[PDB]
Amino acid sequence: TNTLQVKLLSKNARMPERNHKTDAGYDIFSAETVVLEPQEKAVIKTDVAVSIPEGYVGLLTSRSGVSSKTHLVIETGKIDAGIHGNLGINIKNDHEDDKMQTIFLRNIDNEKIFEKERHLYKLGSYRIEKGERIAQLVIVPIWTPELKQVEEFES
Amino acid sequence: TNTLQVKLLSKNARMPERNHKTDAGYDIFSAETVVLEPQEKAVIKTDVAVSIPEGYVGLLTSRSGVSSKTHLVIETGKIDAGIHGNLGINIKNDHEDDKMQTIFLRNIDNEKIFEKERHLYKLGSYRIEKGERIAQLVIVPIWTPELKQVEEFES
Amino acid sequence: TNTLQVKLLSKNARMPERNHKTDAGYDIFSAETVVLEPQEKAVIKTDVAVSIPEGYVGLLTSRSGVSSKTHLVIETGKIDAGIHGNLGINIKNDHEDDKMQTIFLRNIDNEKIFEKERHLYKLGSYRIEKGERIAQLVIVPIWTPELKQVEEFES
Ligand code: NI
Ligand code: NI
Ligand code: NI
Ligand code: NI
Repeated sequence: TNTLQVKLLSKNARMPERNHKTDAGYDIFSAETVVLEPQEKAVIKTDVAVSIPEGYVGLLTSRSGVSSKTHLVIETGKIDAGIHGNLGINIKNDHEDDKMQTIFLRNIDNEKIFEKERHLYKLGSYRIEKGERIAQLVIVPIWTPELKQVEEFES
Repeated sequence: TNTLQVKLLSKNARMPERNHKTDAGYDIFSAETVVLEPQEKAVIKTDVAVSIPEGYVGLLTSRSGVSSKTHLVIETGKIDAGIHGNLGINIKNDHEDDKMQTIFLRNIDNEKIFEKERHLYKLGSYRIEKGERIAQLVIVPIWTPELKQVEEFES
Repeated sequence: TNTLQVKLLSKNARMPERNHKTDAGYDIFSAETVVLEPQEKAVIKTDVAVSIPEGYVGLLTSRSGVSSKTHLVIETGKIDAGIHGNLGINIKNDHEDDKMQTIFLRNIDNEKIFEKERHLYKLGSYRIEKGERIAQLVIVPIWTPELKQVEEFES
């Protein structure tokens, strides 16, 4: 009634946390380092499993800060009571492929990351780190009626 | 209380179905064949009508499989109690227009469809078939308070 | 119980309104004129503040008409009980940058706006006006359980 079952699949997974008694969602962390070049799609593994009860739906959705600063687009996933296992972040680096090159990757804050080893990246590329806040989980009550076909509507 | 009114506008419409007693959503099928080239927007007709009651909101949203595999982006529609009639899938083929050509279209599983008649398509194009699972419907309770203007907030 | 606290930060802000007793959402208006060229991201200020209670989450999401007609993509924001202040519309002009030019901007209805003063714009650019319906607010009950780590799931 007042508890949610959470399972960690690997050592690299972090426990989802509710920062404040007013923060409606739960912070979801990445369990792998992914380099996403322009227009690239990926399903980023969190290595976290949830057992949501019946009559409820989970919303694995993007953070307001990351989505506004970066070209990283997270398609909101619907977490049912039936689907157990590794939760994937449905993501796409929506930055355009302009065929231009740069020597800097960008973090989830759109800031240039200065690495010691010099490499050539395609412009607009992003990098996501381990245990990094990229998405959040939102559980909302869901209404299930048994639908019947009608020729016309009434009240 | 435990029933939803569903209307089929044409012979090409399919009845929305809840596969399992745990599947929180209802599978929504396409009622037309649409070829979407890169960057193209469309409102795909389902020929299905719903009569959602007051205090509830419908969410016509993308499937996890289709949205992760293909460049097809479905903007989640909000189905009110007032709007009756043909439900449209707000979609966009988000694949970039690179001016390149191919002889293969791609299905909702991103697989190459091998057609007998040879044709030239623009690279990144998709095709959606009749009675094909592209989206799903999610009904959630909605809270309506009568808002009042205040100069400062209190409790 | 049946009231929502709404605050207007400036003279350019408009009060969110529920048109009909069946319209599940509240119309959100822009408080500034923004010209968005292809691929450009912005946080459009509404100058409106809300005090959503605990156990509820706000959904600042796009309108069905605007999102289907224009290349303007609004990333749905989650409005918590803790975050008070100016609500920002997380937007991106998803139109491709084809390096082509036109002398017409486009409104939220994708129509060409004919201005007296002749100017050169980049093709696919949009303009948003003051007190213009671009987004809507949807408040949904949110379930908060205290999560506990388990090795395996049970019932
Ligand atoms: Ni959503
Ligand atoms: Ni795009
Ligand atoms: Ni949504
Ligand atoms: Ni949403």
